[PDB]
Amino acid sequence: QNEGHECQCQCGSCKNNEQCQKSCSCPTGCNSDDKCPCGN
Ligand SMILES: [Cu+]
Ligand SMILES: [Cu+]
Ligand SMILES: [Cu+]
Ligand SMILES: [Cu+]
Ligand SMILES: [Cu+]
Ligand SMILES: [Cu+]
Ligand SMILES: [Cu+]
Repeated sequence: QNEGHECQCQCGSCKNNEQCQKSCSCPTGCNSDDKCPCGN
């Protein structure tokens, strides 16, 4: 909850909401735009 990694996500909810680019809860398999369990 208070730790993340690096959301270089270019998804549709990552490219718009950059408020999670420092705490996105996704594994190293978030390369698709329909498998992103991020903040949104
Ligand atoms: Cu991310
Ligand atoms: Cu994403
Ligand atoms: Cu993110
Ligand atoms: Cu994420
Ligand atoms: Cu992603
Ligand atoms: Cu994600
Ligand atoms: Cu993300």
